[PDB]
Amino acid sequence: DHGPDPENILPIKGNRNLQFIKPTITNENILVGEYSYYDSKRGESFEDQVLYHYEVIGDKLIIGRFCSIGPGTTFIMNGANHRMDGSTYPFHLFRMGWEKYMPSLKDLPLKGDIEIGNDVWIGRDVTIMPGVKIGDGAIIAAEAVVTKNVAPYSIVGGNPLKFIRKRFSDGVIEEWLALQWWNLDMKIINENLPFIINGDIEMLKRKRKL
Amino acid sequence: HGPDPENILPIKGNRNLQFIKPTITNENILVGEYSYYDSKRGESFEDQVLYHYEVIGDKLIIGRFCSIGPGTTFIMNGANHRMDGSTYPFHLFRMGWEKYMPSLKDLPLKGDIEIGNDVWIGRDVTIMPGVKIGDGAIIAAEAVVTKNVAPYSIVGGNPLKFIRKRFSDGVIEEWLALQWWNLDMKIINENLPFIINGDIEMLKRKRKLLD
Amino acid sequence: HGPDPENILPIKGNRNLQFIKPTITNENILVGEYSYYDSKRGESFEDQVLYHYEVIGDKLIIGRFCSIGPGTTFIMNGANHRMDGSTYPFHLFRMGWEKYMPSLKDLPLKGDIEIGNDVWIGRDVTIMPGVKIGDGAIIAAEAVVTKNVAPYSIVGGNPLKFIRKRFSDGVIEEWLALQWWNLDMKIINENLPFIINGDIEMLKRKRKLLD
Ligand SMILES: CC(=O)SCCNC(=O)CCNC(=O)[C@H](O)C(C)(C)COP(=O)(O)OP(=O)(O)OC[C@H]1O[C@@H](n2cnc3c(N)ncnc32)[C@H](O)[C@@H]1OP(=O)(O)O
Ligand SMILES: CC(=O)SCCNC(=O)CCNC(=O)[C@H](O)C(C)(C)COP(=O)(O)OP(=O)(O)OC[C@H]1O[C@@H](n2cnc3c(N)ncnc32)[C@H](O)[C@@H]1OP(=O)(O)O
Ligand SMILES: CC(=O)SCCNC(=O)CCNC(=O)[C@H](O)C(C)(C)COP(=O)(O)OP(=O)(O)OC[C@H]1O[C@@H](n2cnc3c(N)ncnc32)[C@H](O)[C@@H]1OP(=O)(O)O
Ligand SMILES: [Cl-]
Ligand SMILES: [Cl-]
Ligand code: NA
Repeated sequence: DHGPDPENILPIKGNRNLQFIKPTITNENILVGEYSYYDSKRGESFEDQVLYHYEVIGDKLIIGRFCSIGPGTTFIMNGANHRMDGSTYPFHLFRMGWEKYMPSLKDLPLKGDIEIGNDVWIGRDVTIMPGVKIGDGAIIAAEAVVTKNVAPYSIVGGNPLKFIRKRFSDGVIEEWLALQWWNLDMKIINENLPFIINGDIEMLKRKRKL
Repeated sequence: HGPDPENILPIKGNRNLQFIKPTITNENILVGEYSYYDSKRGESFEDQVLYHYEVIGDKLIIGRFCSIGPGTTFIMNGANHRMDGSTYPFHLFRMGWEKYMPSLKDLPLKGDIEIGNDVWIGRDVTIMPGVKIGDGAIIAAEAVVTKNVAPYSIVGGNPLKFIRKRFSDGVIEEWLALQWWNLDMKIINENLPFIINGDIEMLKRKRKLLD
Repeated sequence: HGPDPENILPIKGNRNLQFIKPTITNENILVGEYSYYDSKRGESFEDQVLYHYEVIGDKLIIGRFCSIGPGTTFIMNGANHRMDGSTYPFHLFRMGWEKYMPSLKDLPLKGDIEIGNDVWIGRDVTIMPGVKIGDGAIIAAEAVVTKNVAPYSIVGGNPLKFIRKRFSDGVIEEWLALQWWNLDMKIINENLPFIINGDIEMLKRKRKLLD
């Protein structure tokens, strides 16, 4: 039964910055898998990096397992976008008679949920824009502004987002996607950790036989 | 009808969102009514204006009904070093080096930052010296504005990239001719439904011009 | 004449601008005289050097007379994860996982960060591992330096883009042959007017004189 307790908020002794995300969550519509961590700058909670997240819009932030999320990473949800049909000025916010110009959901340029897969490495000070989907095993370069979807096992960076490269061949990627090591039982993961780390996919497929 | 533009904190229970105009204390900054800054921590809009020096005499001008996102910063002309030879600012250190004080003519001055009306500036935008941003423009979050921005266009990136024009050229000229932001508030209130949904055709009719 | 390069705070009223070299307490950080960091709040230059681990042994090297803007950060080689398989750093959590501590040969190490002399680094610049920046370069504000920078060039953006060369190739070669930053301070002072106003012809005649 090796490995840390995923219910541990601070799984590293002496370290007051790095947090397992899941057991810190208190707000709704934030769904984060076990072992995924946030390496905070100064002890701030992961939740406070999630911005413009309003119940009435009801968009969700979804993050898988074994993700590495760097310090200062922020998640921009759908509340951040104004109506763009005419004036972008949010008259309704100021009330005093203007509250009747409250936008309907259909009026807003909603983009849907932010969905981050498993085993994703997000660099320092990354900004994630509304509705973005990030595939399994992707790597987001430091200081990136993720303005569009990211394919699984690809490396991207920049502002706006640029494609850097695929981590592996298309065939190897499909093998990792078929395997889904993150969904294996922890006992199986533990026994297979050397191959998960060194990327020996062919070996994992053999252990795959049972 | 509508809020008081002289009220610093026009949203009940909100201590971050400020009407900018009544917070201005400095010369060489002009901001139009109803334009607001949604601060991160309650910092003032003036705290976001950097390298702005009286001796340089550059100005920051912002129109009416602008939306300015958290952490937006305005870089004025004091930020640039002399570039004819070494960029090192010897004069700062005195002890004999003060006689190398630069002339304003020796500096790469870019002029005023001028932002139009009904402009929406995203979170954490950086605006570089001498930039002009036209009416109705939209600046994407985290953008670094390094060149002028055409009216009613959307832009973003570092360096700044053109994303798209919001409307057709003909429509844009209609908005620029209309200038609803300069109308009396009584007339604005009457036309708010169309100002908001962009029914420029109704707005034209409602104006009742010498057609 | 000029300030004492051992003075941490060489400007009288100023609590933010620090000469870097005398503040350095760490190993593997080598910074030349007169190079300064104009801090945001008051932090130290070393606070801006991140993921710098003795076990990696990489070095941050900065020449003389560099101007480093506020919020500039230096990302050392400790910031990169192993990329052969999962990027997840199991070893950090121990409880049995300490066995999987990665070795140096399994890491994507990029080498030392090396910044030349007379380099101007703008506000809020990020410097990635293994980057080399040549003498006299200028790094635009908010840039993310993702690759090497030629001497006497201007670059900016995220990722980094080439803007332009500061001078003609012939002039750049003359500045590089000159290396004024390496001359004795008596000679520096004597030639400060020409170093500052970019009179490279004069500097060249002066150099030929005592060669
Ligand atoms: C959760 C945590 O604990 S996170 C911890 C904190 N650590 C970090 O933030 C570090 C994150 N790491 C990075 O950003 C790294 O630089 C990585 C992942 C991009 C390294 O990728 P590598 O493949 O090793 O980069 P490499 O140096 O080969 O560059 C690859 C290409 O992309 C370009 N590139 C590099 N960085 C960027 C970028 N940020 N944006 C766009 N392109 C970039 C390079 O120029 C190169 O292209 P070229 O060959 O055409 O020039
Ligand atoms: C004052 C206040 O209250 S501010 C409140 C805080 N809110 C904010 O900061 C949010 C501001 N909004 C944004 O930045 C949004 O992303 C907007 C305005 C750019 C949305 O633009 P949309 O028209 O919806 O564009 P959409 O998302 O479809 O993308 C359009 C293009 O822009 C590209 N794009 C998106 N973001 C950027 C960017 N930041 N830089 C460059 N290009 C971008 C997209 O890739 C797409 O290009 P493509 O079709 O070639 O891929
Ligand atoms: C240590 C200290 O004390 S630092 C103090 C803080 N000061 C700073 O941070 C300011 C540093 N200065 C800058 O960033 C300046 O904008 C400079 C040095 C890049 C300007 O260089 P310049 O040659 O003046 O000017 P210029 O303004 O002419 O622009 C030339 C090109 O650069 C482009 N450009 C400007 N900024 C950027 C940028 N940040 N990234 C990429 N391109 C840029 C411009 O668009 C233009 O390109 P184009 O011709 O393709 O349109
Ligand atoms: Cl300032
Ligand atoms: Cl001007
Ligand atoms: Na860019």
